Amino acid sequence: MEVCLPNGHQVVDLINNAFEGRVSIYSAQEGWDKTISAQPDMMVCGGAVVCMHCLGVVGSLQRKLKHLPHHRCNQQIRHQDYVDVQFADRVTAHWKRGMLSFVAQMHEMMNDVSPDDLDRVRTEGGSLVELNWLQVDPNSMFRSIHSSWTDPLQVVDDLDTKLDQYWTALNLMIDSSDLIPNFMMRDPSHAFNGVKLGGDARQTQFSRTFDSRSSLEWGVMVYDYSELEHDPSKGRAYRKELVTPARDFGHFGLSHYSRATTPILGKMPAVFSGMLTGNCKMYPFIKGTAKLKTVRKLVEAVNHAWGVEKIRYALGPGGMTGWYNRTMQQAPIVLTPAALTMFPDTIKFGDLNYPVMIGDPMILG
Amino acid sequence: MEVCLPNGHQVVDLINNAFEGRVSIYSAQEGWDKTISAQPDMMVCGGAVVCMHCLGVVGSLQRKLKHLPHHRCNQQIRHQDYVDVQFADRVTAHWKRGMLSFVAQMHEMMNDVSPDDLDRVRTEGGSLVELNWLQVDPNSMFRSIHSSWTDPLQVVDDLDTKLDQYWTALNLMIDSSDLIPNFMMRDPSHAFNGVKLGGDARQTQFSRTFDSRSSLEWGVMVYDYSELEHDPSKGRAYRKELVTPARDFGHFGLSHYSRATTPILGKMPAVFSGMLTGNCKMYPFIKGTAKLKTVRKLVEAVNHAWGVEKIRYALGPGGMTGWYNRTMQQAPIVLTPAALTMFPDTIKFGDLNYPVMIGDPMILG
Amino acid sequence: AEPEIIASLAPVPAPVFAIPPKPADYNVRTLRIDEATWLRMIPKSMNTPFQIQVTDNTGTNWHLNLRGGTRVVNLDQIAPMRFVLDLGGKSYKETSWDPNGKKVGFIVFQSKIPFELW
Amino acid sequence: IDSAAITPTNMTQPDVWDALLTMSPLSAGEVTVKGAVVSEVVPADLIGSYTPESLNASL
Repeated sequence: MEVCLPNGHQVVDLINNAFEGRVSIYSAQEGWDKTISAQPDMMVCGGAVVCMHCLGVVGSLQRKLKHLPHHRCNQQIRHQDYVDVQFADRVTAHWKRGMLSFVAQMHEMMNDVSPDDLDRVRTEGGSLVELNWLQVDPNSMFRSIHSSWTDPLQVVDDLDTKLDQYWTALNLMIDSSDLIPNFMMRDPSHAFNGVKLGGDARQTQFSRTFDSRSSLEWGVMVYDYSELEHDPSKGRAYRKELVTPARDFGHFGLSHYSRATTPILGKMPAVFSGMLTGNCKMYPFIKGTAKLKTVRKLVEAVNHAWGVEKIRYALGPGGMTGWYNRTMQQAPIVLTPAALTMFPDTIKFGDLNYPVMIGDPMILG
Repeated sequence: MEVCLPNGHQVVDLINNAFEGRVSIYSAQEGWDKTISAQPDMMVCGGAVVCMHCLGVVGSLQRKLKHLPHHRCNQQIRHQDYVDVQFADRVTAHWKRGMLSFVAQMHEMMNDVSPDDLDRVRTEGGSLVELNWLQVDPNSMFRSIHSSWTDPLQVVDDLDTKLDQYWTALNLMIDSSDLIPNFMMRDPSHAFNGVKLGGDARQTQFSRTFDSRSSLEWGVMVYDYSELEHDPSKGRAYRKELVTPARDFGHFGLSHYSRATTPILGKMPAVFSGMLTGNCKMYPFIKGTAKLKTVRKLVEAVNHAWGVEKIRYALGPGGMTGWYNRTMQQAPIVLTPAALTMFPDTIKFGDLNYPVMIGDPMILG
Repeated sequence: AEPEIIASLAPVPAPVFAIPPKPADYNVRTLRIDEATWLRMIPKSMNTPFQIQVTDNTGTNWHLNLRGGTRVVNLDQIAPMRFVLDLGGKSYKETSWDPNGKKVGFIVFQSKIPFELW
Repeated sequence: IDSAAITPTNMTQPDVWDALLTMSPLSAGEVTVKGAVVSEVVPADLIGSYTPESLNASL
């Protein structure tokens, strides 16, 4: 059976799925399950099942298949062509698991205190709960040197549901008692450039993407409130007037602005949507151009594997190179989720003032 | 001249017109005037004029018809099949006339211009408005055994405009002076089941519909609000805190919940549409499933007298019996107007505190 | 166009009568249940919506909400058919719902219980 | 559809069926009447048995 190439928006959707952590990969051994990484055989993009050895479209989501369909194949695409996409999606999933565990820790420690002392600390405005960062995800791939990106994924069901519940609970307890955790941050564009760093923090560098050649093993980069506690310019009522997130982010139950965090795990911040959006999904803070840069190597293998007429008729005007350039121009809009641009224009308590340290995440009045 | 059956939605429209009280009926000795009862030849349903001897669409609303058009008829449809529909239409017309006469007479009693007595009632309350329950439409068949539904109707011009004017004026005055009339029931589904009854009214049972088998002749049911004036707990302040109708139905100037009635005639409440719907309209409280049952003999007779192919091509899948079952499956939607479900969701005074008995309609304060 | 086929008084088989057809366009909300014989609706009196999970052909779960008024198309008793849904020019915007980034999809249910009893 | 729970308080629409729906047949050998498949048809009885309400809502 003869096959054909997929259209451009399908490739864009494949990249979006990969950087959302949800590319469904079928291998001969484990099937559609991705619990232990295997050699990919097909992937799903734009409602089409594309084989990874010829990139020809075979099957769709409408009809269920359990084996790779019989067809005529090129066998010219290799593993190095899409290994970067595979790495991106797998590490995206790993980071989601790590952040899930960390948020669970934060919420369970929040529940350990009573509301009465919570309001009394709101009057006080000091720290209340502190969690050692050496227990923060001891067996992750960012935290442990003995791990790698080929480890099996932690068995989690309805990860996003738990994320939503714990996130809304933690932020509601924050806005109840004027509290401030150190790890919360107003805008990650400033985290990438414009922030001061501590003596042990200046060694850190940001890759601004999920790159295989980079080093993702590092510590926790919190926004150390030692420097703000060093700033008595705010009285207690004024510490409520400035340090409370609702002074910049707004009241959480009635706002449409996102919240961001410092690079807690893997030197990659996490962005959460507003409540009135509909659900508090988690996204990475990665530019769409860096997203498109993963599949650069695949274009050459495609142009060397297939005839030029098929590429011209399937991909569009100008072929694969033309689609690549047009989508690079259209990167800011197609590859960026709507929650990344939605941030507070004005923040009276800008995060730029004070340095960040590697150490103990804490919650403060 | 060959003829064909009417479609199902035209039949549903016929049933709805019959239970609203207006169906245009053509009789040979009468024409298109339905004041004096006669044997119907043609009826209009959904813009289709149909003969009742063959139940075949013989004309439309566009062209004027003066006699019965000459056509090929099978004459296998008798009068006893649709005598039920004709009965329902005529009884609903009689009952509408009765309700209009009652409302007009009650307003004319309440129209009294006694300003000094009015502000003395405002000062104290009490009951000064009273009409004898033996004077509520004695000439009607509902109060007199002798009168029959074949008697000529009450010749009335523009019943709906007069009924709207009288109802709107009565409600305006009652809400203006904070009076306490005895006509309303917040929930009419309580009347047939769950309401306390007076000593005379314990024996009577309600047929919940209009048909020849049941009894349609009885007295007036009203709330016993005399004991309310005899109850020392009630006060003008308390009557304006809980008992006043505006506490529950909403202010008639801006109310959007429809107003109901007690079983004044025929053991059937009459629902009055709210003013925000654009007009005031009076409907009986028959349930749509009961409204559907009137054409069962008609369905059987059609299945006896017409061919299979014509019935299948006209009524639709499953034949006429299939149409009957399908309309029974969805009766609450198509066979029940919206004004019959716009009763207020929550109430303050309630519907169940004082037993309903055979008494004079009276207004207190 | 054979006049004997179009004016026969006796049954004619479907293939002998058929001709290559043309597409049609509808809007379900504007359609009525009484006239359209291929629609089903949960009665509006329910007022207790429920959330259910369903898996696809690959093995990724999804979440859904059903309530009073939810309409479905009755597939049986119809030849093979092709459906295309076009949602252009609509908002679907609520106080706590933003249409940006939301996923809309078809689902097929196979059950013995009639739809309205759900 | 979502990857998490959809709070019923959040969404009040019953479906997304308020849009345009294009139907195109996929077999030119079968025929329906009033929405149900029929094995045989009688053309003479179709004459004068459809209303516009029953026609615009046909398959």
